[PDB]
Amino acid sequence: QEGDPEAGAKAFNQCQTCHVIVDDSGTTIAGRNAKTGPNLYGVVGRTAGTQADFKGYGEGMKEAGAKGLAWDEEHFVQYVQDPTKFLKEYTGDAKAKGKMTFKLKKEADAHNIWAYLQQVAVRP
Ligand code: HEC
Repeated sequence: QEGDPEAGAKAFNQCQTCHVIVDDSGTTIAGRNAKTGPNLYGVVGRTAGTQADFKGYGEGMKEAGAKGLAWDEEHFVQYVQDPTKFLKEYTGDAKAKGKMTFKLKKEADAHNIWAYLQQVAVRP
């Protein structure tokens, strides 16, 4: 949204160590074939913990999705900054833990990356 998608595309390289954005036709829009985390194509508005081919979600992420968490900009920028804290607050369970061990230190980068995803990773 108010973020800068081009700056986001650059900031997304950090995420490629574990993620990929491949569309429904098999085209790689961003990534290096890493499969640690789920495919981010179609994340916008997706219920957390539901990508059909990702078999590595933790129980905290599955729980949050069951609670009704779908990815929007406000939840996405809180989550990428500290995934385990975010999951504990949302879920209401303090023992919750995220499998994503990367924390994005800059808020601006979080908003830019969200604007980049609204440009390339929205599924119809
Ligand atoms: C590996 C060390 C990772 C890096 C680098 C990043 N992510 Fe990640 N991400 C990873 C895993 C293992 C998972 C599963 C989390 C779990 O607890 O189950 C995730 C998940 C996400 C999600 C949720 C998507 C969904 O399907 O619900 C998002 C929105 C996400 N990751 C975004 C993201 C971004 C933008 C990154 C770069 C700043 C990033 N991740 C890095 C592992 C790793």
